[PDB]
Amino acid sequence: RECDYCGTDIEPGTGTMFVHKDGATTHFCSSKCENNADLGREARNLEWTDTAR
Amino acid sequence: MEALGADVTQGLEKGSLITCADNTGARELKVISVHGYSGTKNRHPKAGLGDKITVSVTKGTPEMRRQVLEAVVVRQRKPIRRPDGTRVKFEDNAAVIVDENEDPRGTELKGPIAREVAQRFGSVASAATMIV
Amino acid sequence: PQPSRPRKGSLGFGPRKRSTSETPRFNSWPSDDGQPGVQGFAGYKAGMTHVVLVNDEPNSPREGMEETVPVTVIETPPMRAVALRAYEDTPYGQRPLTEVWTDEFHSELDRTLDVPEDHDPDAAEEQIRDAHEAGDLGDLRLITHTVPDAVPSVPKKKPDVMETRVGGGSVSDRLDHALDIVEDGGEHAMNDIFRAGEYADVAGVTKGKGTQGPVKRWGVQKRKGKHARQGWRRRIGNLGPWNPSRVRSTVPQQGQTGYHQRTELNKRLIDIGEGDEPTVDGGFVNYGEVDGPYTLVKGSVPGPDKRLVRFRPAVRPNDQPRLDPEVRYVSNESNQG
RNA sequence: CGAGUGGCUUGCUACCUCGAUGUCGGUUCCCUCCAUCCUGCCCGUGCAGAAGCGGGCAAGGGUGAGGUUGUUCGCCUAUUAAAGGAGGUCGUGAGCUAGGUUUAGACCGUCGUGAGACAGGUCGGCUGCUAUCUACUGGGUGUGUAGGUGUCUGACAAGAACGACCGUAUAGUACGAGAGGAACUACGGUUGGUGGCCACUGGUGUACCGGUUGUUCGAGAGAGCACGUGCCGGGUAGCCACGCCACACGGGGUAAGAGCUGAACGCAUCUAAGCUCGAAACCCACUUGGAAAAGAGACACCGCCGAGGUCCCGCGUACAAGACGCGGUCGAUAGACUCGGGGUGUGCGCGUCGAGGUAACGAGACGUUAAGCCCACGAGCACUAACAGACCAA
RNA sequence: GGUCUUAAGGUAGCGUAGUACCUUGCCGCAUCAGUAGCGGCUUGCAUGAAUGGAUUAACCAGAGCUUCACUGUCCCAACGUUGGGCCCGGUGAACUGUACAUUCCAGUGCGGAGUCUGGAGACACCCAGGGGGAAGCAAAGACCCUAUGGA
RNA sequence: GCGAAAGCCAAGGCCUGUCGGGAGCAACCAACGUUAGGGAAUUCGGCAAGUUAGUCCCGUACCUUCGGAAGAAGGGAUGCC
RNA sequence: CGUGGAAGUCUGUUAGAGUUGGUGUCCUACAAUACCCUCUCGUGAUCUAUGUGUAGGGGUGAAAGGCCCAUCGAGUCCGGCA
Ligand SMILES: [Cl-]
Ligand SMILES: [Cl-]
Ligand SMILES: [K+]
Ligand SMILES: [Mg+2]
Ligand SMILES: [Mg+2]
Ligand SMILES: [Mg+2]
Ligand SMILES: [Mg+2]
Ligand SMILES: [Mg+2]
Ligand SMILES: [Mg+2]
Ligand SMILES: [Mg+2]
Ligand SMILES: [Mg+2]
Ligand SMILES: [Mg+2]
Ligand SMILES: [Mg+2]
Ligand SMILES: [Mg+2]
Ligand SMILES: [Mg+2]
Ligand SMILES: [Mg+2]
Ligand SMILES: [Mg+2]
Ligand SMILES: [Mg+2]
Ligand SMILES: [Mg+2]
Ligand SMILES: [Mg+2]
Ligand SMILES: [Mg+2]
Ligand SMILES: [Mg+2]
Ligand SMILES: [Mg+2]
Ligand SMILES: [Mg+2]
Ligand SMILES: [Mg+2]
Ligand code: NA
Ligand code: NA
Ligand code: NA
Ligand code: NA
Ligand code: NA
Ligand code: NA
Ligand code: NA
Ligand code: NA
Ligand code: NA
Ligand code: NA
Ligand code: NA
Ligand code: NA
Ligand code: NA
Ligand code: NA
Ligand code: NA
Ligand code: NA
Ligand code: NA
Ligand code: NA
Ligand code: NA
Ligand SMILES: [Sr+2]
Ligand SMILES: [Sr+2]
Ligand SMILES: [Sr+2]
Ligand SMILES: [Sr+2]
Ligand SMILES: [Sr+2]
Ligand SMILES: [Sr+2]
Ligand SMILES: [Sr+2]
Ligand SMILES: [Sr+2]
Ligand SMILES: [Sr+2]
Ligand SMILES: [Sr+2]
Ligand SMILES: [Sr+2]
Ligand SMILES: [Sr+2]
Ligand SMILES: [Sr+2]
Ligand SMILES: [Sr+2]
Ligand SMILES: [Sr+2]
Ligand SMILES: [Sr+2]
Ligand SMILES: [Sr+2]
Ligand SMILES: [Sr+2]
Ligand SMILES: [Sr+2]
Ligand SMILES: [Sr+2]
Ligand SMILES: [Sr+2]
Ligand SMILES: [Sr+2]
Ligand SMILES: [Sr+2]
Ligand SMILES: [Sr+2]
Ligand SMILES: [Sr+2]
Ligand SMILES: [Sr+2]
Ligand SMILES: [Sr+2]
Ligand SMILES: [Sr+2]
Ligand SMILES: [Sr+2]
Ligand SMILES: [Sr+2]
Ligand SMILES: [Sr+2]
Ligand SMILES: [Sr+2]
Ligand SMILES: [Sr+2]
Ligand SMILES: [Sr+2]
Repeated sequence: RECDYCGTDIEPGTGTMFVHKDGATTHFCSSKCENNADLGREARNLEWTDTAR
Repeated sequence: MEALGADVTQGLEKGSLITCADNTGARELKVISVHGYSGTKNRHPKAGLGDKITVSVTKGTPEMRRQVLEAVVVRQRKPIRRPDGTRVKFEDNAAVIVDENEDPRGTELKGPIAREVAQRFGSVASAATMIV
Repeated sequence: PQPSRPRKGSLGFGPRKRSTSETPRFNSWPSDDGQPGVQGFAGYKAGMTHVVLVNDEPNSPREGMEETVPVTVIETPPMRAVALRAYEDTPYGQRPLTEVWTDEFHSELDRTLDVPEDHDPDAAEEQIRDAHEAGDLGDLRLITHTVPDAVPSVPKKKPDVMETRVGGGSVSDRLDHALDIVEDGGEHAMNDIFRAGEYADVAGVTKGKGTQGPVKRWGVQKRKGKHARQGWRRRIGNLGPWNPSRVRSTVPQQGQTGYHQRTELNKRLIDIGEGDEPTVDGGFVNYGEVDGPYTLVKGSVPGPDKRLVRFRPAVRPNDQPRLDPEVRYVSNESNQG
C-alpha cells in the first residue's frame, strides 16, 4: 500500500487507518503525517512529502 | 462470544456518553454496563468495539429518553488492531440500539461500521450502509 | 465490607534478588521419547522485527491468510560440546561421576577455563560403562560452550559455558551418541536440535533495573486523590497489622528489580537460517548488524540485546507442532524512526 | 421442650493500663478462619428435560462497579459464575484522611429565675518526632567448611501461576403431548491474576529541528532573558502501557460419594481384614531460590614458585556505597573522522517576482535547496586513549 | 368537652425548617439508581410575630444542591524537569539510654512477654529502605471519679 | 501597555538570600511539565488541578427597592506590509 | 443627545492593609506563629509614623472573655512564705 497523505510505501504490519465521519478512509504511514493532516496542512504544500516532489 | 478477529483497546467506561447511530429517536447514549464483564477492585468497567452494552438514553425524543435498553458498540476513537498489524480508528464513539434477539430497534444505520462488528451481529451488518 | 482483590505480584519468583550466573540454568529437561539428541541450544539476543506469516492452525478461521507476527532475532552460531558428564544414582540424589573431554579446544576457551592438558578419555569412559552395568547410571549431560567471537556485535570473546542434557532412546545408545558428538570437536548447530515451527522454552536473565519501589516492583497502587498530596505518593499503606508484631516477607517492599532468571514457556521458532535476511536498516539499536546463523523467536525473549539466551524443547506444549511456516515477508525497516 | 458450640452482637464484672496503649467510618497492604456465595466432585427430590429446591465433601481461586448517607449497616441501579461472612488491639494515624465523635465561637428548638444544660439539630474549628533495638525487603564485608578455575548436585524454601466465563460443533438433537431444551468431547475467544518484552500502536522525550510574541546586543546575521523549555508545531534513542509475547496435559494418594470381594451373623452387608474408583482441594508435574545442608556436598581440569586473583586502564548486557559483566595492542573497549541509519522541514547569501510608492522603501513569494541544522544508534576505521606498572598467592 | 390549671388559649404568616422525635414522612421533579437538593402536602415531638413574623432586589473567601464547559480527582499509571536523597572533603548537634538483648510460634504470668515455660530458628559485621513491634519517643490524662482542693 | 502592572534593559549595586566535590545522578520526597481513550467514575465535598481571559463590534433573560441584574448568556473580530 | 463627575461604588499583588483554601512546606523550624500559591480590602466606619491619655477587680473592648510587652475567666515583680 501507499500513504494517503505523504505518498510513500507504507511498511506492511505498520501504520494506522482513519475512518472519517462520512465513511471515507485515510491510511497513514506514521504519526507525523496524522499530525500534519490534523493541523490543516495539505501534503502538496510540504516539500519533504513525496506527493509534493 | 465469537472471536472478533481483532484486538481491541477498550475506549469507553461506565458513564461514558456516546452517539446513537440509528433512526430510533435516540441521539445520545450513556454506558451503564457491559455484557459478560466482571472487573477488579477500583477498575472502571470498560467497553469497546464489538461489545454488547446496557445503555441509558440521555438525549432524544421524550418517548425514548430515560429508557434503559441494550446496545452494540459499533464505532470507537481508540485504535483497534487487525491481524495484518494495521490499526483502525473512528471519528466518534458510537452504538446501535438492539433488542432481546440482537436485532436493531431502528431500520436505518447512520455512519460507517467496523467489519468485525458485522461478523458478530449479522442483523446489524445487513442494515449498515458502509462497512469498513 | 471492603472489596476483595488478589495480592500485588506473584510470590513464585522469590526471593527477588540478583542472579548468581548471567548464564541461565535450566532446572527441568524434556522426556526421553524419540531418537538420541542434545536437549538444548544457546544464542545471543539481537533485537526485534516483524514478519508476515501464513496461518498454520487448522482450527483457525483465518487459515491460509496473511498474519503479521512480532519476532525476536537471536544470533545462534554453532556451539562446541567439549565434554560428556555422567551422573550416578546415590541415596542423596544425582551426583556427578566422571567427565570425558577432548583434544580439539577452541582457541579462546582459556578465558574462562583451565584447559585440560593431560586427560584419560578411555578410563573415564570405562568408569561410566561399569556404572551402567551396575545399573547405577543416572543421566548423561554435555558440557557446552558458545563462540561469542563468531558474533561481531557481542564484545565478549570469553565463552559462556553451560551443561545440557542428552535424552532419547535407551541409556546405552545415547551414551554412544553423546561420545560421538564430543570426539569430533563437539561442533553442532541449531538445525541439529531444532526445526522451524517447533515450540521451544527460552530462558534468560532479565533486563536489570536496579532498586525500584513497590509500585514498579510489585505492581501496587500509587496513593490516590488527597492521599497523593500529603507527602506520600508511591509508598504502601502499612507494613502489616499490629499482630503479628513483625513484617512478613509477603508484604510488597523495595529492592532489586530485574537481573533475575526467567524461563519463558512455549516459544514458537518461526525460522532458523543463515545470512543478512532478518537485519534492520542502520543496524539493530544498541547491538549491530546480523550476518550469520540465526533464529526468529515469536514474541518477546527475556533479557536485553547482547545477552545470552538458552533454548530447550518445550517440556509442556499446548499445541501440536506445525512445522516450517511460510514466511512471505521479513521487515528490514529501521528500528530508528 | 431439651442438649450444646462459638466468642461476630449486646449486657455483666471492675482483673490490667489514668507519670496517656490516639478514637468511628473509610482508605492502603499483608496473613488467617469456615458456619461455602460462586467455581470442582457428590447424595436426595414433590428428580422427564431445562430451571430449581435441600443436603454432603471442599477454603485452590474468585466474590467486582456505581446513586443517597460521615455512616458501619442498609435501601437502590446496572452488570456477574457469584457479586459469602468473620478474625488479626471492633488488623492497619512514629501510613493516609478529618466527613462523624470530642474543647474554646455561633444559631434554632426544648428545659432553667439565672449562670447555663441537652446522650436534639446546625455552620466553623490544630494531627509533633532526624529509627537505638527488633522485624522484614534488597545490597555488601569477613570468618567457618580448608590453593584455583569451570560445571553441577538438592537438604530444605516460595508459588495461584494459574482462576473463571462466553461462543461454535455436538444440536434444535437426548428428553417432553407441547412449550421448551441439555451432556460427554473437540474447538475459537473474553475476563481476572501472573511473568517478561518494545518489531507494531500509544505516552514521554526542559536531546534535537522548526514557527513565533516582548525586550536587549544599532539594523542584518546570530544570540541572551520571559523558572528552571517564553509560547506553539514536530519528535530520535531510551524508559514505558493504553502496546506485544508466554502461563498444560497427565500421573499418585484421598474426602464426600459409587462399588467389588467379604465375615462376624450358614443369609444379608461398600468394611470389620482386603480391593476398584472418585474433588477446583493434597502430593508430583512446572517456575523461582538454594553449599553456612556443621553429615558445612559432587565432578573435571589447572596449580603449590607458581594456577589463579587484586590493584591499574578503556568501558557497560551491571549499578545508591560495595557488588556484577566485558575489553585491554596476539585489540574494535571508548572517543575523533567518514559513511549508514534517523529527527526537523527547505539555511545564510544572491537573483527574479512583489501590493504599492516619483524615488527611498517594501510584508511576502519562487529559485538556488530532499536544502541547512541535529542525533543518547550502527558500520568502517588503531588516528587518539585501553599505557606504565605494582601487589597478593598454596 | 359541646369549661379546668394559672391570665389568656396561638390570630397574619411561615412550616419535615440551621426548629420535626417518629424520618430515608407522603407525592412530584431529577438520576440507570438521589437518607442529598428543590416543589407541594404538612395534624407544627416541641413554628410564630421588635424573645420580632414574613418577603426580598443588591452584596458575600458564609452553608447545601443541579447543568454546561474543563481536566491525571479517578480508570492506571508513565516519562521528564529542578532541589534533595546516595558516594567524597570540611563542619558538626539533638531526642533517647535500669540492665541484658539474633529472634519466631504457642503457653504462662497483675488476664496485652525480645528476657518466664516448651519447642522452633539463629555464623559475625556493615550499607540502603519503608516504618510491623518495643502496649516506640515527646507531656506526673484533657475524659471519669476522688479531695471536708482552687478560681 | 490603561498603568507606579507583567516581561526585558539602563544608571547604580551585587555574585554574601555565603560550604563544596562526584554518580545520566537508583528507590523515596519536595516543587513542577506532558500524558492516548474515557471525562468527576475520584471524594464527605471537584479538595487539588484545570477551563475562561486583554480590546472592539453585535447582542443580553428572570427578577428589581428602577440604582441594579450585566462583562448576564451568546456570536464575531484581533498579526504584518 | 451632550455635559457633569457623585460613590462606606466596581476591576486592580499601584503603594498599602488583611488572611479564604491548600487542612501544601516547615514542625529539635529560617521562625516560641515562618515559607509558597490561592484569596479579600484597596476614597474610607480607610491605612500609617511620631507624640500623648486610660492601670490590675482596674483599663480598653463594632463583644472573641478579645487585648493591657511570647504572661489574662483578673498582668508583671518582690514580699506575706518555709
Ligand atoms: Cl457495571
Ligand atoms: Cl491511597
Ligand atoms: K490509661
Ligand atoms: Mg474503592
Ligand atoms: Mg522505534
Ligand atoms: Mg515508523
Ligand atoms: Mg464443612
Ligand atoms: Mg485461603
Ligand atoms: Mg463498628
Ligand atoms: Mg481498630
Ligand atoms: Mg499504625
Ligand atoms: Mg499521627
Ligand atoms: Mg512521623
Ligand atoms: Mg460536612
Ligand atoms: Mg462540624
Ligand atoms: Mg420537603
Ligand atoms: Mg503507639
Ligand atoms: Mg496525673
Ligand atoms: Mg471537666
Ligand atoms: Mg469555689
Ligand atoms: Mg489525559
Ligand atoms: Mg465511591
Ligand atoms: Mg479549586
Ligand atoms: Mg499612638
Ligand atoms: Mg465564651
Ligand atoms: Na508530610
Ligand atoms: Na459456649
Ligand atoms: Na464481651
Ligand atoms: Na489501644
Ligand atoms: Na480507621
Ligand atoms: Na476456597
Ligand atoms: Na453506597
Ligand atoms: Na492502632
Ligand atoms: Na483512623
Ligand atoms: Na494524624
Ligand atoms: Na486424582
Ligand atoms: Na467582606
Ligand atoms: Na500530573
Ligand atoms: Na542528654
Ligand atoms: Na517500626
Ligand atoms: Na476559673
Ligand atoms: Na444627565
Ligand atoms: Na495566606
Ligand atoms: Na488583678
Ligand atoms: Sr543446567
Ligand atoms: Sr532446581
Ligand atoms: Sr496532611
Ligand atoms: Sr505482640
Ligand atoms: Sr471443616
Ligand atoms: Sr456450588
Ligand atoms: Sr459520587
Ligand atoms: Sr440505621
Ligand atoms: Sr477490617
Ligand atoms: Sr472536623
Ligand atoms: Sr459553644
Ligand atoms: Sr449533641
Ligand atoms: Sr568457629
Ligand atoms: Sr450450546
Ligand atoms: Sr423452538
Ligand atoms: Sr531558559
Ligand atoms: Sr495563552
Ligand atoms: Sr469410601
Ligand atoms: Sr561449603
Ligand atoms: Sr392554627
Ligand atoms: Sr428576617
Ligand atoms: Sr529513613
Ligand atoms: Sr548595570
Ligand atoms: Sr562563608
Ligand atoms: Sr511535547
Ligand atoms: Sr460528583
Ligand atoms: Sr466571546
Ligand atoms: Sr472601593
Ligand atoms: Sr481548614
Ligand atoms: Sr522548607
Ligand atoms: Sr506551626
Ligand atoms: Sr498547590
Ligand atoms: Sr479591589
Ligand atoms: Sr514565697
